[PDB]
Amino acid sequence: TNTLPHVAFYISVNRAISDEECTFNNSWLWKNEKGSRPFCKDANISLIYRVNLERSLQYGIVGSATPDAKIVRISLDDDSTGAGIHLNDQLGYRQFGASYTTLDAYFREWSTDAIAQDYRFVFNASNNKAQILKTFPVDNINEKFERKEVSGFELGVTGGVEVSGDGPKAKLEARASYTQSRWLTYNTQDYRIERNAKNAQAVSFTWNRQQYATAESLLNRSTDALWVNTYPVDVNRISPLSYASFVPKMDVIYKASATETGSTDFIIDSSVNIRPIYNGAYKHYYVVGAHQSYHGFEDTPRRRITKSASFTVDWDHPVFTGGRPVNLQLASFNNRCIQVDAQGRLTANMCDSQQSAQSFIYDQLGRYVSASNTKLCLDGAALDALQPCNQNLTQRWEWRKGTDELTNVYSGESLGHDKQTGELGLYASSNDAVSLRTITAYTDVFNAQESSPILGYTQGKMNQQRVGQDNRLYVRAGAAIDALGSASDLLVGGNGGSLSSVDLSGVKSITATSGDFQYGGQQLVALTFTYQDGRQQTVGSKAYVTNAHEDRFDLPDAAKITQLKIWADDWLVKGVQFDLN
Amino acid sequence: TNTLPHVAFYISVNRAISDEECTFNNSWLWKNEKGSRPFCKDANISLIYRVNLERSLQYGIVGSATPDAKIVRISLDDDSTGAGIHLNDQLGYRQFGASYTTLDAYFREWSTDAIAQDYRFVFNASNNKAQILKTFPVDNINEKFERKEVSGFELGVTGGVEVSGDGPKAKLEARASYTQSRWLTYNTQDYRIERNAKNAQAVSFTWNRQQYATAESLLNRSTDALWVNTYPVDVNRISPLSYASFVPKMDVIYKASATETGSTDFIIDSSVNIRPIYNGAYKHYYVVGAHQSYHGFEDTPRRRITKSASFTVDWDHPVFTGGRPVNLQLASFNNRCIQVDAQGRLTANMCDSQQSAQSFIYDQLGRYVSASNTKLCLDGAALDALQPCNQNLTQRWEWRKGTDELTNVYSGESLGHDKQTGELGLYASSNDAVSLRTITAYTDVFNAQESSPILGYTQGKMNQQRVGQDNRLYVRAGAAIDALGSASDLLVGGNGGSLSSVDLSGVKSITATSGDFQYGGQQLVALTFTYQDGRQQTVGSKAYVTNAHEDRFDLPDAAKITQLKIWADDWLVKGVQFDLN
Amino acid sequence: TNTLPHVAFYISVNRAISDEECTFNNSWLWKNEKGSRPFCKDANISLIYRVNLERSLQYGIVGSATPDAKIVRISLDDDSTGAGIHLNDQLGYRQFGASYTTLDAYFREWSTDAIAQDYRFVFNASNNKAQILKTFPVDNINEKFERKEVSGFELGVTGGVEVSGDGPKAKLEARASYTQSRWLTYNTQDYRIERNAKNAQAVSFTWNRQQYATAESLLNRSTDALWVNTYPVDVNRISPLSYASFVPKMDVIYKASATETGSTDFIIDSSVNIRPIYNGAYKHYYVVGAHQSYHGFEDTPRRRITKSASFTVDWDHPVFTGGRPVNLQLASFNNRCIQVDAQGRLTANMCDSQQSAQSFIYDQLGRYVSASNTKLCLDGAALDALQPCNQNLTQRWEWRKGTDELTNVYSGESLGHDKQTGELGLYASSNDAVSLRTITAYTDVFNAQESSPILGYTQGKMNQQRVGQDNRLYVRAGAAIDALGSASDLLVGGNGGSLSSVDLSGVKSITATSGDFQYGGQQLVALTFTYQDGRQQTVGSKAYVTNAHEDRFDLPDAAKITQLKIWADDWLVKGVQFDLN
Repeated sequence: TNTLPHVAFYISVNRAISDEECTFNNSWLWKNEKGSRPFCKDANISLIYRVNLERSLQYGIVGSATPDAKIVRISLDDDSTGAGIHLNDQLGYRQFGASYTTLDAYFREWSTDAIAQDYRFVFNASNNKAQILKTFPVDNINEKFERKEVSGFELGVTGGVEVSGDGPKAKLEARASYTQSRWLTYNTQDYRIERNAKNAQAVSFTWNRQQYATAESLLNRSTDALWVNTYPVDVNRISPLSYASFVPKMDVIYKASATETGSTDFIIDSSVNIRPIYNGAYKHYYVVGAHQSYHGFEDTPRRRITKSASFTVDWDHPVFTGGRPVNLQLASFNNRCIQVDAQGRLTANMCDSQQSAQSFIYDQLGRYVSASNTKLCLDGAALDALQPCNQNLTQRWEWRKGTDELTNVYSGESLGHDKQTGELGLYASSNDAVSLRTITAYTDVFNAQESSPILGYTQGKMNQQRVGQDNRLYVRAGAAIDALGSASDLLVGGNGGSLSSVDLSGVKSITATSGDFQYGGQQLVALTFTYQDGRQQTVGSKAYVTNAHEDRFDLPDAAKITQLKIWADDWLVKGVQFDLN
Repeated sequence: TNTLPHVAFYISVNRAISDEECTFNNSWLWKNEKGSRPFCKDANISLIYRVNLERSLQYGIVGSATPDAKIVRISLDDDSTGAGIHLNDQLGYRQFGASYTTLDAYFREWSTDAIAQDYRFVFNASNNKAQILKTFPVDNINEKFERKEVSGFELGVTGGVEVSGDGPKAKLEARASYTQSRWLTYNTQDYRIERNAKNAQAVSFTWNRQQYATAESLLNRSTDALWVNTYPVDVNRISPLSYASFVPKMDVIYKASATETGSTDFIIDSSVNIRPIYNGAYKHYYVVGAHQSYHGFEDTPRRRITKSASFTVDWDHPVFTGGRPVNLQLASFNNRCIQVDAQGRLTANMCDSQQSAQSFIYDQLGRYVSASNTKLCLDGAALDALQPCNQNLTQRWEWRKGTDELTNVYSGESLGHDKQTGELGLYASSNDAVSLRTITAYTDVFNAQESSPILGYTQGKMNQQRVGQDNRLYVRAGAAIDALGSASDLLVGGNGGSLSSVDLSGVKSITATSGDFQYGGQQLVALTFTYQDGRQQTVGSKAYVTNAHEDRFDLPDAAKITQLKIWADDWLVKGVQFDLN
Repeated sequence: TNTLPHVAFYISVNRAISDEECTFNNSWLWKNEKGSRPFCKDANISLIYRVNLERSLQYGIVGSATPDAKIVRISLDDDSTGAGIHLNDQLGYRQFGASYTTLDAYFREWSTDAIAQDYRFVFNASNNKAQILKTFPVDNINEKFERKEVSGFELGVTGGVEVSGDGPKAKLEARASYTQSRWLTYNTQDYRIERNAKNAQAVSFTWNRQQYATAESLLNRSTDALWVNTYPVDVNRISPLSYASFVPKMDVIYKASATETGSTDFIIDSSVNIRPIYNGAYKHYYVVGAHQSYHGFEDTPRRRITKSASFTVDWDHPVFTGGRPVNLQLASFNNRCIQVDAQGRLTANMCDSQQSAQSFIYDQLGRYVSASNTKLCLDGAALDALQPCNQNLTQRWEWRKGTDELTNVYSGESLGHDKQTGELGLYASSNDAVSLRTITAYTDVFNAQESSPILGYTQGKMNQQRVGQDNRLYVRAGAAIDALGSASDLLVGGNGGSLSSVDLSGVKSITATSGDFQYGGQQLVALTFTYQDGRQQTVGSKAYVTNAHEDRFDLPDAAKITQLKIWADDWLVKGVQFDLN
């Protein structure tokens, strides 16, 4: 309670990966002939980010070497990571041959169970109120190299003596060599952490395969006699980090200005790039003889499975004052505290320790500054409302040691309240209608509001709309969701759908279906609303999509949907987020 | 007593391994001809895990950078590991030859005493109330590699002079070489710790052989003349870590939400993968000559012996308040404390320092919050029962310095109790019927309930059932245990056997028999109940099972079995835990 | 006096090794022809273990992250090791030749003074009340390896010009090489520390030769012309660690449950595996020429000399309360303290600061808890005996600041005692018969009882028996000791002896003789009792044993033998320990 306060919370990022999603052709050489299979067993993403919100300084601290700012920290580190990312328990392979006859072409293929070509994590601020301040790792590696430069020479002589029937021979010989080599030594990793600094609002970290990144590099045989039929891949070079378990560690820190206002959304795209491995053998025919040579095919298919989450930051949140607020409780009542409305008017309400509107920062001057609006202070000149903060002595308060009386610095009079109405005033002493007893305690204004699931994909331009007075969601749906909006003229997305309307009041849960759209790309194809009464309602179709995923959102008891966040291009909607309260 | 409280206990995991369990064919080449033996002497598993339960914060702490959460820690570390895992004191071998005559085939074999192909530890949460937060090791190794790239050239000249009878000769010669090599350097271990992140509830660590993982790799001879008969294995490459002693170290940490409720089971599967080693020699016949070449057989048999344990966490347990509770003792009596029932009604009972229902957390406001139910507080407005916690001044209490009187912040009156009934009230002063003397002390609500043994295996789905006051265990059983349950109509498991029934009153011991089932796989096959009266009773058959193991549960004097946990698939029962709770 | 208490003592392990014990054949090739000698000078074992006993927590500490447990620590470390193990001051050799004529066989041999093939330390709990919690070293080394993979090529051309009488010649030549190598790098030690985790009660550490473990590996010559006669061993590879001085360092830590009771014995077997070294030369005869080739013989004899010690832990010992006890001294008397008997009855005895029965732990409640029996407390409701501990206010005491008066929390009255009888009571004030003066001081209940020596060998199953009312040791002896016991029907051991009986009262010393039994294995062959009066008595024979050792036990003045510890198989006794008081 003397230290800097934080808002702190975890964001669980869980995403099971379907067998379909994990499925590819058994063959590259003979794509269509040899069929297909799942290339991973029970692939899954389970991460836990930790978020911190704080001011860069404690309230009222002056002349620090640390610039005043609003800070947002997102991290996976030693203290919190989650289970990790999994594709397989072990790696197997299947073999295939050409159905036809072969003189000089590819004749065998091995497709190996899939591994992660990369794991990737993308961080995005929704607007420019926030900029990236620093990250960990801080940057890409500036690699060091070791060069060797060698050179030398050799001088030799050889004396010879041959004796034979033909006669005696004798040789004296002399040599001189000059040698010169160049060495270069350097390091690589299984996975290299590649940082991408797109701009002030966006950065991404990709753990990308480096050593052994290609199918080619997994080969431990180059050539063979054609009677040889065996797996030419050293599966040992494929590390458990590539399929069994991967855990990222990174820190991203955004900053907003000391006076920033409004809100920003922060979006985290966690993903694995699933990559099956294809190698082939090639029958060589040259007249004299024939052999078999092994190869890796690199331009084979890959699939990126992504799970996204987002959280919202209100730059006006009490935590960004860097102060630790308290309340002022009118103690003639069992349960009444000073509370301030939007215009600053003061009333006496039942105390609620999480109500920012009952919270004040007691600053170095002895002012009681509203934690919800730091422009306003308790001013004894005018106790009907908070007044703009200034140097008025009437805005400064001191507690009478050993009592419950709060005195005003200017007049020395005490803060009193009406025993029945709780109306505030300054008094020299108590009387039958007024109590001088004020009680104060620290309040818990730092609790974090939970975040709605993103349903679908965070692709395309993102839009945001307040939910209308009529309390309805507007929809153009057909084979997929064409567009959404808060009113019929404010539709974000495409044009193609039949226009519909869904009632947002009484929704107990929403279930989105999305995936690879038959007609093109990745889209949000269906929403299903379930109400408190039990009735359901659906828009769009579950039938024009493969690699489908289902996102479910169970609304907390009696919460109302108030904001829409919609990801869409010009044709179709790609995802949506229904914000509460 | 100013610090965060923990629940802390050890879980002993002991499992003797039978000679049968340790037994394999003396030969791979000639499986059936050459017989079989135990491949290890007195193999055993003896580990000791340490468990900690705690809240992430202390009670009532606000604005910490640490997210509020419920924490479960499981570890084997520097401070506690247990004896370890043992297979043998030393490694020997036996030799075998083909009984038939041999021109071109395998003719000799050496089977070497078994080693641990891997040691493995699996952690599972029974439901999704808990997720993995972090582990140690945190992940698989992202291996670094050192590449060297070298290239050079050599320039040479040689001057020659030969003199012979035939005549004088002379040579001037010139050379030019160009060389180029590539180096790759990297590390391996005897055992590599492989992490498997199955999903948010499950993770596993496997110490897996890496260098020298194959029978092939143990070979220190490649070829020989056929008159050579000797062990082609360098037994030195087999480390004591592979048979004599192995001790894992790892940490697994689960988290539940700050408001999570109910219970979760945590299941730990410790295991060693016993692997005998087979190598063979091959007589080669080519017309010109003949030699012997050595080989390793890798697809030979292995057997995994497993010992499981589990513990239960009630998320409602006082430890997860992060508070240190005290009691309120009505001091006119020698031994009477305020106690709260399930509805919050207050009575005066004999003090029990381990009774959560007599424990309160005295918080920063001066409220006495029930440690068993933190939604309720001592409220002077209504001292017949605890009231929902709020900001009432009547819920705040201050001790009168240097006395035993507890005062109520609102009225200033003192907490008094009736000298005969212990009924609570607020009083300005004592009188002949009411005492104002209240005493308080910290209480020990952090003791850990001990956990029932898993009898059998923890495969399949796990069901939970209470045992009625009829204390009867219902049982369908054939050649194995088909199903179990606390009622005839509530059996869990398959449909197979003859219905039966067991008295659970006065059981001194329960002795499970499990193993490799004759009809197939691994199953629980028998249960022997032994009563204090001396009698025995059995269900299932000890006669349809190979590789048998007996799990024994010795019960406290006059304990009552209160719950059953049953692991079983659709066909049979795999295991059962008898909670004495 | 605010910290955790320990019991702490050293255990001296000294064992002189006899010339006989150190003696082997001068030759392996010609065992019987060439005689025998001592292969070490003044070999000796002198170690000092340090033992610590403690609770894992201090008394009454609650909610620690450390599990409550009883701890036993055995260690040889930086702070205590003893002199060490010694076999020789330097290493010499003797040479030997075949007495016969030799064309193609071994003809020379060198036997080198002996070295320690290994040093070994075995720790054993006598029962399962104690389990191994952790050790140092914690485990066997998981060795790291460095692999290099290299490959390259060379391209060359050579221009030639020869001029001779015969004519001018000229050559243009072209080359292409391809190279490929594999490197493996790793570490070894002179001695490797090999850990053997037999089970939860037993672990052992063996310092085992690794590099240079074989006679073969000591050879610095492979072949020679037969005129060469010299030592083919590089004696430099044999380290002083192998004969001159060896000092082990290890830590073994056992744990028992927080409520464990009774006793456990801890047995430490320190040993050196004495190994003479034999190498031989082999005359080779092939028609054309002849040479000499050198060899190491590995299956030569070794002898393990062992010295065992044991100590006993009573889990009921005050140290395991984790508290620091004090006494309550009735101060009207010059020397009288409250003392408690087995049933809890209180009497007033002459104070003895080492008497656990006069010791109390003054706990956080203000209870005086008996240190000898923590179930009982001083209770003012009934001062004739300690009462079962509970929350009674009458079990809580507070000292009146600045006086010698102890008051009872419940009534406020003071603890008084009768000036003549020391009978306790509660009083409002003193009077002519009762004193209120009580004095208290910390007591020394942590002294360690010394341990009796082990006679013979700690081999076979260990048995324990209370000595009978008749006070006699029963014996079946013949060529060796066949069996021992506390009564004629309670004989532990074999059958073969003539049954005898020895009086155990008035024994001043016992002298065991043991060694390599002529008929088989290692046995206890003779016991000799010497009495206070001077008379002697013997059982068994000193005449059927070689490599005999004599263990002597001089009993402290007027101590009575009360327990027997007997190591024996089914045939014969291997060792015995006579426990005192």
